[PDB]
Amino acid sequence: MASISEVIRVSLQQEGRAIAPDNMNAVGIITGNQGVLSTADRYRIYRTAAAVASDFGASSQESAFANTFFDTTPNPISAGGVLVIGYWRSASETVAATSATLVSEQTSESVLIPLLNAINDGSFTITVDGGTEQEVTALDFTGVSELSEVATILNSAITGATVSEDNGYFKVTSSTTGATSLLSYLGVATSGTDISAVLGMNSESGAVLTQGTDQVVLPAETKLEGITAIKSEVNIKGAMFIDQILDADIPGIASFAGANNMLVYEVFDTGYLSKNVSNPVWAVKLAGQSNFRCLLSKSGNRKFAATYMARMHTVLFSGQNTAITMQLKELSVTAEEYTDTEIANAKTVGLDLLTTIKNEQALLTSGANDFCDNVYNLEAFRDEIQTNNYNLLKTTSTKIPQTDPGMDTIEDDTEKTCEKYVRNGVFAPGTWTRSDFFGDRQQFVDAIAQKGYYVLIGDLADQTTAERQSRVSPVIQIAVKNAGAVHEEDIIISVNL
Amino acid sequence: SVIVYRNNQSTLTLNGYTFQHLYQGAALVLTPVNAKTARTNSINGGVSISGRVDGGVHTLAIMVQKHSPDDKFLNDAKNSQEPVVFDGSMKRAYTESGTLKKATTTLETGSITTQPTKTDNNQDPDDSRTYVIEFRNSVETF
Amino acid sequence: MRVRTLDDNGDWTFGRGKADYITSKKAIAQTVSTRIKSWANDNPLAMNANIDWKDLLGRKGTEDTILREIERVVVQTDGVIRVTELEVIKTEKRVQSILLSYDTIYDDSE
Amino acid sequence: MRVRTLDDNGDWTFGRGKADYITSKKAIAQTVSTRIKSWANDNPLAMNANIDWKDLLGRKGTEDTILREIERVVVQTDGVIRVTELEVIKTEKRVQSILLSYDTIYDDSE
Amino acid sequence: MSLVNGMVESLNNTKSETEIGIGGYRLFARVRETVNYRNIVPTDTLEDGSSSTDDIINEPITVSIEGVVSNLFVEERQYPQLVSRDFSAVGEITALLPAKSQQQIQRISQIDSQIRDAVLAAERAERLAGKPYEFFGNSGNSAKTEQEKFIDFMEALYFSRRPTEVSVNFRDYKNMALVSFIPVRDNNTKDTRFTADFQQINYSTLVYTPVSSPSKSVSGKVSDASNKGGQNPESNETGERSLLSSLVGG
Repeated sequence: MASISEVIRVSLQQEGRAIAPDNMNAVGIITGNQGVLSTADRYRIYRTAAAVASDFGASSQESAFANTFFDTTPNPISAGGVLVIGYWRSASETVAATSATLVSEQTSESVLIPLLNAINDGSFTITVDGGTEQEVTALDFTGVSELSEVATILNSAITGATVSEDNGYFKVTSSTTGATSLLSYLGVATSGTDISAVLGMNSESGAVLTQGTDQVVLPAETKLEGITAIKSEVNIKGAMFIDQILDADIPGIASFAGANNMLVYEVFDTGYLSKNVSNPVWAVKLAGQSNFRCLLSKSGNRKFAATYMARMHTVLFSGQNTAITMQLKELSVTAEEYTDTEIANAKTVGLDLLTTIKNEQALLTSGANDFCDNVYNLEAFRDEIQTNNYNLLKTTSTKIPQTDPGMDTIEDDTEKTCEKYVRNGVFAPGTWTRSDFFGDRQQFVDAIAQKGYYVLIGDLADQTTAERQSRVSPVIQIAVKNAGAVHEEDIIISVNL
Repeated sequence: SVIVYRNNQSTLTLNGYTFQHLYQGAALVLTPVNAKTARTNSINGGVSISGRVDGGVHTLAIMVQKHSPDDKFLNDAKNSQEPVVFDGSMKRAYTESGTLKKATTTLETGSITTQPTKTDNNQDPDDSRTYVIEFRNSVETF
Repeated sequence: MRVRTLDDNGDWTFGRGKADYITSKKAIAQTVSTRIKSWANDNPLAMNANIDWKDLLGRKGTEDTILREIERVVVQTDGVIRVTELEVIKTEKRVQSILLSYDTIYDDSE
Repeated sequence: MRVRTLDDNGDWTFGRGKADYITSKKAIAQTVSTRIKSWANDNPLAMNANIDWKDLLGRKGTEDTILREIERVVVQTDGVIRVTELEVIKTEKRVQSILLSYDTIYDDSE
Repeated sequence: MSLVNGMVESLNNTKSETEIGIGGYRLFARVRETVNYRNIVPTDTLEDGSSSTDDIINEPITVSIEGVVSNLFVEERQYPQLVSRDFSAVGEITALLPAKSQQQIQRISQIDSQIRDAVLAAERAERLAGKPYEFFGNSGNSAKTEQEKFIDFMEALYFSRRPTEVSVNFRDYKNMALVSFIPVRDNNTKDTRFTADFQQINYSTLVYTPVSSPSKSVSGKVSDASNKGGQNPESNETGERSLLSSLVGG
């Protein structure tokens, strides 16, 4: 039965496109439940509700938050973005004892097999549990068509351990758990053509050899500042916590939001609609923590943050004027009912509201703290100038010489980025209202008023010789003016009685 | 850069016959006849950039000696009963920063368009023939 | 044209029939004043009731279209003739206040 | 539109009448999935059944026309609206795998 | 008729900033752009000298747009075209409908799932009536170059035989019908130079309608009694089903 299938196959997409959080819209939800994300598995990346469910179950609140996330119609994955679930140790994680592992090099299966099929005899030296050195002197790899088969061969060869293949990796795990070192990286044997080096298991090769950890280990109970562990692994650009951040810890994370060039969204209930110092949200507003976005939900409905996050990080920063404001945009959560006094207080404190008008959502966002628009857009701009300068220092085969033409290169690239983000709707030309500048004030103000951005790079001869042999480029000063978006309208009728 | 040629005028080959006799002066002039990409401006402000299909068609102008075998070859091509197709290349050997290098300009699907203007002068003779071939596609590379 | 007057805060008025009705030149004033306030896809009985706000205050770069649509609503009102309207503050925080002036069909009797 | 479901390997299903039928949004999925697989001059009852494979995988330089014909088949399907498809690998040995994404008439109810 | 109507419905088409193109396909360049307001003024000297005016019959505006489409168009400054909302259930008014049992409800659910598959396409079409581009949609396939997209969209609009909305600067006319579409391809430029004449389909309401444009949820509800012609059911063959066995007795 020679099927049609061997000239065409038509199946369903299986892996979630396996992308990585590169763009700005790589948003996170931090759980604290040690169901599947334990330490050293601090994050998982998703682009659909169902996968989050299958790893989390439609019952666990984490899948619920994913459901209210992806349900926002212009959700992040529609503009080059991902969702990522983090994990902060809420209470006394118990990491089960592992067994020693040995992950081999990334082998393409198009080169490993042709090299293997010529190797008649086998040759391994492996050690498990530090036992007697084991030498494998016969592995008739001739009859092999895929890495699963060489995996089976190695499984039959290495006594005391199991061999598996997984996404082109060769994992080798000893049976015993706890102080179970696989001392060998598949060293050279006394006879037989060496398979070790070609596999990638070799010690000189880039093979991870995580030794069997000691028996069951207790990490202590961390603080919400454990978000740092997520941030130092994922390049999240917007995060939430399933569990509400305690008051005493809000400033810290708030500072964190600024210091890591990211956003953190956190919701508070009705009791925080004051402007006293003790009220943490106003403490954030006074501290200037513009990256710690505060949201308001009368019921306490935490999910309001996720959808809000899922509504913000949704702008493809490459088309024209794709920079969006926030107010009056459809979310994935039922609005709540607020009085006029409390909604005014929320406006004047910094919180944000998804309030009913008539069965119809109305998102009203504050400007007490800087508008989520402005903070998010400025973060995108810093990220994009960083990316463009990095791509310039990466692209060229030469070294980008420390000459004035080189600085003109770098300044032109920065100006190209600025022009993109003016075409992008974020910054628009206007009369620079602040009272500080970089160079010629006339030059500066004219450039802002006509192009919207200014990029001045100091010349080489204006830096110390300590900063000249440090191979560091001069200070690049760029100034921008936010576009003048509108949120309300106070139409005044001119009375003629 | 520092560019030192050899054999001042580039070596021209057509139909497996390499021009060993070029006039002094503008021996070879490869003029592209049409603009590469034509563009149009919209009312709103955008621009529509579009490559010309004529983007490659070049005219190679050749100044051969008034009766040297190169003139005989080009004249025989001119006098053929049916237009003859030329498919050759201009190769120039040169050194950059002291490294030997070659620049190749392949000429594809040409025919003699503008015939030479034959002049025999007394006071100051002009013993040149300028054959202008119009290759469909000329690609330089190096 | 008659129309029921609204009190200061803009709630309805019942009682004093034929007397809670605005007569003219003020009926036009009230009717323009709250024609501006009629979001478009609100009324199932008039889904293009007036200008679309949820799709104009929720998108960047609509000030010109806000103004054009306000002129559209005002001019297409039974009783007005001309308009004279522009923006007076520049989003003093982020709220812009526009000034709208129109010549009713009255005050043209010379 | 109903259509009999096919099991994993794609053979037919009998029994459970009115229940082996795919309801919707998956009926479109199945019907596109095996409209792609319908060689043209196969069916004597529809000789232009779908795109012609024996004359497109047997000739050099048809990738663009493979893609255009796949878009033709998919778009001309009862239940689809748009497509978004391109080639993801580059004949990893000599087999190229293309990625085809289409928006059914469902999931547009807002 | 009235002089007042002039300004009133002259502003009735306001151009949004997003600048819909030939219906959402703005990915070309407008080399030229004209509109033709015409009028029929009856010629001979009008009869009375007192009141025999009201004799300037109006005309269907035509809009001519000639432009060029290239493989690579870079648009200068225009806001994204966002998908219009499905505001169909704005007045949807249930809860007066009867109480009926389960799997009497769910039987209705299956019927609804059964004919939504056959109606929802045209429902979306009418929802997106003016603008065909986001109905047909971005082509989405990497094989088809940009001129592919322009030609197949234009053919879809032309075979669609549905009026589209066309924007000349300062106006987004609401019901333009594609009258003539001539794309030309010189042999000295790979682009396509196309001239498209549209003609407005202006149509007013003869009959008393209190509601201008209601939701789909009340559009039939406020409809006046529609009229269909007669027909002779006794003389039909295409459905001459016999009498149900449950009726012959009764």
